[PDB]
Amino acid sequence: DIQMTQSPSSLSASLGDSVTITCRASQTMSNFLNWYQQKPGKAPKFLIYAASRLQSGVPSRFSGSGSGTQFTLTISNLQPEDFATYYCQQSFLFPYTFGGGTKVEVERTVAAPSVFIFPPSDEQLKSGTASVVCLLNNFYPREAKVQWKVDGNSQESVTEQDSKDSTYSLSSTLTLSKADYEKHKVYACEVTHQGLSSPVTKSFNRGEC
Amino acid sequence: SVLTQPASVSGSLGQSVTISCTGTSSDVGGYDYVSWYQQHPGKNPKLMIFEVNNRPSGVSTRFSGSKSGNTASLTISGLQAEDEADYYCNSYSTTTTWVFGGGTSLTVLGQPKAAPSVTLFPPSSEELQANKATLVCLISDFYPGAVTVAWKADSSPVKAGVETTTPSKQSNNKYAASSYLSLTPEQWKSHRSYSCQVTHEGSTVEKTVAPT
Amino acid sequence: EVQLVESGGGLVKPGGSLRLSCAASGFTFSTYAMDWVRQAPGKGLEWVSLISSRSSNIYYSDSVKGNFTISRDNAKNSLFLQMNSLRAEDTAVYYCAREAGGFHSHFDMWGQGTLVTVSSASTKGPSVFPLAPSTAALGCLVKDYFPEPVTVSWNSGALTSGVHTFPAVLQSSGLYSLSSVVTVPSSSLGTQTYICNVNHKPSNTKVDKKVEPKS
Amino acid sequence: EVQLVESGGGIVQPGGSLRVSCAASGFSLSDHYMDWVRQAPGRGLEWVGRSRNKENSFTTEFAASVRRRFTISRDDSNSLLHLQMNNLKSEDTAVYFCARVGYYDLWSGYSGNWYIDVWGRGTLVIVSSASTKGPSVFPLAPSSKSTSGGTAALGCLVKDYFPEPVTVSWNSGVLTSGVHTFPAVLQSSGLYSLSSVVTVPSSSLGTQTYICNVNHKPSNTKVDKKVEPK
Amino acid sequence: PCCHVTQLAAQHLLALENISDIYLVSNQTCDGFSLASLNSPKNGSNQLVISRCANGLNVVSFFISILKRSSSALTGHLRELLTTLETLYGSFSVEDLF
Amino acid sequence: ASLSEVKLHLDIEGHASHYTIPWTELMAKVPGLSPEALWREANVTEDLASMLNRYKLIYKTSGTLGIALAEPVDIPAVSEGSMQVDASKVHPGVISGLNSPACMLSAPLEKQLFYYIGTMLPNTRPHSYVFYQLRCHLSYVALSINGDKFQYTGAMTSKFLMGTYKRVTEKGDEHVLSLVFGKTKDLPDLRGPFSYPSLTSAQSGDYSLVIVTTFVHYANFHNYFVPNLKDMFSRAVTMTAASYARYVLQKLVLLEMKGGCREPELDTETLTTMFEVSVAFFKVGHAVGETGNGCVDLRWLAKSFFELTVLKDIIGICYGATVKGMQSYGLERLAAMLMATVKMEELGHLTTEKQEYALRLATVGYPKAGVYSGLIGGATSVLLSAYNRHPLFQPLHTVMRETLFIGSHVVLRELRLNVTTQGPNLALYQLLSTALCSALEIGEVLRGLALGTESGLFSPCYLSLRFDLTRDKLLSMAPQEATLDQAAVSNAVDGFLGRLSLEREDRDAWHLPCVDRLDKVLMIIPLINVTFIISSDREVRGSALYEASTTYLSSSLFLSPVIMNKCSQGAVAGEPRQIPKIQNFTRTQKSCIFCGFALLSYDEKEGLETTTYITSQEVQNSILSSNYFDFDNLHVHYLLLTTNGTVMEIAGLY
Amino acid sequence: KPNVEVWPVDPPPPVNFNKTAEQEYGDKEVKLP
Ligand SMILES: *[C@@H]1O[C@H](CO)[C@@H](O)[C@H](O)[C@H]1NC(C)=O
Ligand SMILES: *[C@@H]1O[C@H](CO)[C@@H](O)[C@H](O)[C@H]1NC(C)=O
Ligand SMILES: *[C@@H]1O[C@H](CO)[C@@H](O)[C@H](O)[C@H]1NC(C)=O
Ligand SMILES: *[C@@H]1O[C@H](CO)[C@@H](O)[C@H](O)[C@H]1NC(C)=O
Repeated sequence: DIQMTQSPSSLSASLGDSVTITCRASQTMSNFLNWYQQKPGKAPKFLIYAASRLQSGVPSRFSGSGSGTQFTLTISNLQPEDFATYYCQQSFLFPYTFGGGTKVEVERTVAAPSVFIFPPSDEQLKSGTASVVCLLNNFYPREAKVQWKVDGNSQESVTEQDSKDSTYSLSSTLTLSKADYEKHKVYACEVTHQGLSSPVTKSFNRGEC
Repeated sequence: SVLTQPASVSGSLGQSVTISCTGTSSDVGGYDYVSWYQQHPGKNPKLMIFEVNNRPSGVSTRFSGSKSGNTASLTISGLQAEDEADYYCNSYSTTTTWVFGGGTSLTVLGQPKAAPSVTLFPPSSEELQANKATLVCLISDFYPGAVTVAWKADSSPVKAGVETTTPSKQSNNKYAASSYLSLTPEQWKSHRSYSCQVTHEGSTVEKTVAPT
Repeated sequence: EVQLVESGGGLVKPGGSLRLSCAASGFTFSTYAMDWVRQAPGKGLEWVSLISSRSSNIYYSDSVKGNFTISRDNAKNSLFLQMNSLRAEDTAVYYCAREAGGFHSHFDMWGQGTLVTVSSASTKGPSVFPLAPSTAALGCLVKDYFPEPVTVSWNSGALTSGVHTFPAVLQSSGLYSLSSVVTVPSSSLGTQTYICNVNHKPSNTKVDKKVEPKS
Repeated sequence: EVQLVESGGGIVQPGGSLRVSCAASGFSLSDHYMDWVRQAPGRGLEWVGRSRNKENSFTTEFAASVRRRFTISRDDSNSLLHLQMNNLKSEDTAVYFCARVGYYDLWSGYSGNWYIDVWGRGTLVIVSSASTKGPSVFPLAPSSKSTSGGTAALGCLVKDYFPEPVTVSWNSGVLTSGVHTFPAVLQSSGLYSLSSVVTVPSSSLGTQTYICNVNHKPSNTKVDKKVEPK
Repeated sequence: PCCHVTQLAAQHLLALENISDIYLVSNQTCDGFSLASLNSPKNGSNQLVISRCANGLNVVSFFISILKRSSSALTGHLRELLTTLETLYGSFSVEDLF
Repeated sequence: ASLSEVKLHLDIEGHASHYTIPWTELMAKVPGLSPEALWREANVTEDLASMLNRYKLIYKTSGTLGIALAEPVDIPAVSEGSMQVDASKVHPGVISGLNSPACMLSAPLEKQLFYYIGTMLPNTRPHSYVFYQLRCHLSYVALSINGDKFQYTGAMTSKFLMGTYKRVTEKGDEHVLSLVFGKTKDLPDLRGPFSYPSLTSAQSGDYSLVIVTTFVHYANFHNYFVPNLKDMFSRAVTMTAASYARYVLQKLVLLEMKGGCREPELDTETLTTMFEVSVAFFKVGHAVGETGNGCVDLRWLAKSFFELTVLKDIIGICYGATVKGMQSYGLERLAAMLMATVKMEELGHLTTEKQEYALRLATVGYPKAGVYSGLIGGATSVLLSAYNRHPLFQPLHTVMRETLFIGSHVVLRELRLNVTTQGPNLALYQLLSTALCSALEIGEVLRGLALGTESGLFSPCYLSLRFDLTRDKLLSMAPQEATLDQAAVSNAVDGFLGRLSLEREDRDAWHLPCVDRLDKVLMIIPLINVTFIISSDREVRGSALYEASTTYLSSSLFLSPVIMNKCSQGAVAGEPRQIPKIQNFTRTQKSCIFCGFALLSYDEKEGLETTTYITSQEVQNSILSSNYFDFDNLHVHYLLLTTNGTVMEIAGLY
Repeated sequence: KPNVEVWPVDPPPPVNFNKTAEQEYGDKEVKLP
């Protein structure tokens, strides 16, 4: 019945940083707010109950406070084992709910993406479909806006933090039927990133070679 | 516990009978949930009037009721087809959860022509053992079903064995009966004649058998 | 089809058990509640157990011993009325009634009925004797049987046209005796044959005789 | 030590019926509340249901979106807990977790003074109307316009596969540097289609030959698609 | 779904004097709803059907709170009534409504 | 067209049972309710959206803490030979005396304990959505502290109790939280879709505790009010009436001890105590109500209603609460009549049990202070008869402390009067309590002010006339090395002065004890026809002035009499007279020529030590024949105060 | 000298054995504050 609003959506911090995770409550729920952490691929881990008390075994780095409407969670001396997603949960009234989740990740300097297109092979045009894939590789941060020159019908997916270099990769895939491909001839990749002062485009048209 | 209904009520072709029924103040005079069920002799009863003047589907406009104080009176109105069945009464009783009436018998008074049909058979030709060959006299299609059967069988009736069914009406709205003269020995080793006599309101209807 | 007919049981010793199973079909069985209504042979119409929908509230009458155990389950559409000891020789024709449901306290549907006689006399097998056709009249006699019901099925499938069955007689010996008559066209009796296929369920004895004309 | 190994997941058509099971060992299952928390792929947690305590005589309560459908059954003498699912919709595709609930300030009553300390390993429930289908592999050609400062980064596009997991490799696992296997994306057609990319130098286009190995056990499908420039 | 609890139209009136034959419904009949219809004594045919649907959970709790407050004069007919209304009130979906 | 009859058609699935209920018939058999008032109270025509909006508004607990508690046998079996007394028909001939068994009937007593009738369950915002409007004979306890910004009203019938916390905060939101206690089979009627199991917090085999409030009111209350409902419900069921009342009486004194009744901090234990005050009044009226027209033993009534009277008299000073009901005039007159069957001056001669039983009736018979001031003579006789039979300077007994505490209330109530007629007996009572406050007494009490249950409740030091009980001197009589729970030592000493609020007023009326040196008095000792004022300075308008050898460091020890309580017109002029030493006294005496005197021993370093009032011969015998006099320690002097105003110093015995 | 005894007090005032039971309480109605 009560809604949880966490902030921020994403968070970046290197080792030794001091982060703070805000959890905004819908209405007045005094100190009935718990915290959990969940690493990608594992079950959630109990961290904090009653918004300030810790479960036995949780190290002293973890500490949160707040009561009523606003609740927080603060980490000091960030350790590599803390890089995961954290959620806040209200246990006051039924039906109970969780929070949107705040993703903590390793931070680094900016990195320009490596953008290039892949025209659909003629093996796919003989089937009845077509797939133009735009690719981004080894860029930071996760916030990047790729957009086919529609002037929707597109999908994409991003890779998790690469533990070697703390970078990402994005592959935006566009699928159009074969009859449409023949003479649409726009086919661009508007790639906008904070590491690119000039958005680089990869325009193309249905022209052999 | 049962509801007190009249024993037997009679009526003629018209608006002749509106049979009554009564019970406790907590049975009928407490809820408008009495009901009526018609049962023909030897067949499944069916709902004839549900509640009170609320008929089901497939019921003529003659069947009705009465909203008295504590007496429910089924009303069969001013036309009478020959429905000589037993009428019953029931309602949701707070004490007994279901209570049925005594049970009556409406008899229609019309179309008096009956003329019973008699059929008399010889003793069974298949059976031949001693002390096993009995006569069978059958009587059907008569009304009002008050007949007197006898076996003269000679100059004077010996009346050694006489067993007769009570007239039980069925389809066609006319009664039927049966009388088996259960005596092979002491007479039918060798004799002349034997007869099954039937009397319906005064009649010489008879059958004669003594062949070979 | 909305047939609601009980399987039923035959006669039983005073100190005996019987499980009347009322099989119902067509309608929705889980929506309505079931009942039992019994009728003494003379004029009585008494009420029996009241199993509700999904077996939630079971009621009984005052005259019924309270030790008449009823039960049912809607998966297999049926209605078992388990009677035990019934040493009272107060028999009746146990009909299977149907409660109207909703708010109406009436019976919208009824059953065929089950005859359960309780006496201290053992059963007696019937002895069927064929009657003679000697314009159109046949016959078939059932003699020395106990107890009812004994329904005459005529030629398995001779459709009920002239097939008339007279009620049983109250013989002084205690056994019953019925006879049946069928009117077949006397224009030609030898063109086709006839039999009275009667069965006695409380005794489990079937005997079949044929009709043969005069000489 | 407290274990909450759970099982019972599987593929169910929309509107079907599925039963999960959660085993407990390390405590008294009767003296602790037991809740269930699901999580859609990529999304956050969502509180599903609850089986109450022994003091509370084992009564259930569910969220507003699953209340009229699910059912919780508790088996105590032998430690077992099931959450029977009826009339599954396409939104129930999530990782259902088995959760143990305990109260801290119990002397104050049962108001909100509870938490979730032990989480099960999590079971998977996928609600879809598709079936097993071999993936149609399409090679993403290393176009001549892919200079990228000296790197080509050829790839293969696995298109229109329903069977949930696939693994891919390049040159039978020889080439692993620069491999970026993207996660699957459920298309509007109800079939996933991921894509794998491995970065390679641009001056090596013509000398080295790169082949992707789309190994797939569910539909027992294995393809070796050769990639060539356009 | 059997009936509907409506917003009180400004010109519709209800008085406990003219009301009789109140109908309570089980859960299995109406998808788990507690629906009560208020009627009057049957005055024949004067155009009128005053079937007044109302919130059953409030009606049931009213007749439970009006029999418990007068338990001294509670006869056998009303002792069974109070017990049946208690079991019917607890066998409902108080929370289960979305 | 009146309320005549309605039919109730129930759709039991498949069966369709029918029921009928007539208004006309039963609205007159059991009157007190109107159906049309409840009909236009339950929102018959409420839509499904408004009912759910009301359901999600009231806070509902996530469970129900089930604990099976057994209840005690509070009311004892009727003593065979007792006289059944009608509460409404009481005449002096019903009872013979204290040594006569008796029991008052339960039916007329209930009509007197709940004579007042009113609407218990209001139609407020949190209450009008859950319960129905109920109006029974009730007895309520209501109070308000922070200028009516925090209210509490605990109303109760003969079977269930409901307290209501109402705090209005600043802008105007009034957060209202209520608790209900009683048998689960007698809880009030629920309105709408609300069920009890989803609202009760603790449920025993027969009793239950419900909490009724909104989510927003519960959240704001959960910050400062986190009560221990486990032990609260356990003590509210397992304990008897008198034991539970004395339990709440002790925790109320602890609140008055440190802050509390002067500045109430809205604590968890503070609000917890307010509810348990209403439970104390409830269990008394509930135990009587649970008797099927029997009779309640009079000894049990005096044992339980004595606690309620003190409990009502302590909240009238602490919070100024109001208690209506639970006061049967038949019991107040039956106990008041029982005062003519005994003699006040000779009350101390009776048995220990009869002493405590007579003092329970002394408070219950005359609750209003001033109707009879002669009750001091009975309480003084109990203390006087206890001094002669008590080993000197030894701490009191749980039984003796209970005996003197159970009669000390008639002394405290008379001390609250501006003017009193029982002057001498009040000075005789304060003199004995002063002689009882020994160094061992404030040692066991200070030890009992951390562990003992009875020790901290009462002590004759509270009624004493000692004024040298500073925080520094009280710390010099700790129970042990002071390291055993060290924090409790300083808190107990700081609390002992907190329990010196005897005649700390809200009316300015403690003019009930002619000196010009107020804050330097060391002791007052009133004998017959002289009262001695021991002080540390010269300015005391007395008929003489004596000065003893003080210490070595300047803190002089004076003492001066006032003959016949008539002070002179001016202070003394010359040097104050020196106290003379006398050695000619026979240690073995034959008569109490020392009776009426006051024998006081004081040290030269820690100030005063003792005070011994010579009452009879048995007291003097245990003074001379004992090792009381220790002359080897030269700095331990023994000053004897006579009735002639003379002051002597015993230096030797033969 | 005689032993210490309590000062004599006045006998108890005769309380009403005959009151109305309506004036010891007042009006039967009450209102919760
Ligand atoms: C109730 O009945 C009386 C007539 O007996 C009528 O005057 C009145 O308006 C009716 N009220 C309602 C609400 O039907
Ligand atoms: C309906 O009533 C049954 C019992 O008759 C009860 O088990 C169930 O909780 C109720 N609610 C639903 C939604 O079936
Ligand atoms: C009764 O219905 C009205 C309709 O608006 C609503 O305002 C009112 O609050 C309801 N009664 C209660 C007690 O909630
Ligand atoms: C006390 O007072 C009276 C005078 O009022 C006197 O006669 C009596 O002897 C005095 N006793 C002493 C010890 O002073």
